[PDB]
Amino acid sequence: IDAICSVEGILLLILSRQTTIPGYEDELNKLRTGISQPKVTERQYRRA
Amino acid sequence: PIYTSGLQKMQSSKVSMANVVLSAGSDVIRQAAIKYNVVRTQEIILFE
Repeated sequence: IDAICSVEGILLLILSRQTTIPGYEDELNKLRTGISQPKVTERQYRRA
Repeated sequence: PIYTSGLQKMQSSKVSMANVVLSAGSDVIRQAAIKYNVVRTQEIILFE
């Protein structure tokens, strides 16, 4: 169950712009500059 | 066609024979042609 929880978490990290981590907060604005929120939806979420 | 100096050859209601006629030449029916170039600026979807 920890494995599935960690999977869901890490996936939650690269989507859903409304969450950061206590620190860098900028290389996230380097990473997630490829997803182009909000064109992302289910079909895409499940593929991820 | 007007007269020599009379009013007009369509007022006297009297027929005339020898008035003057325009003529064209061999080929005055050349159809016309135009062309356009199209290129669009902003696509519909976009952005990495």
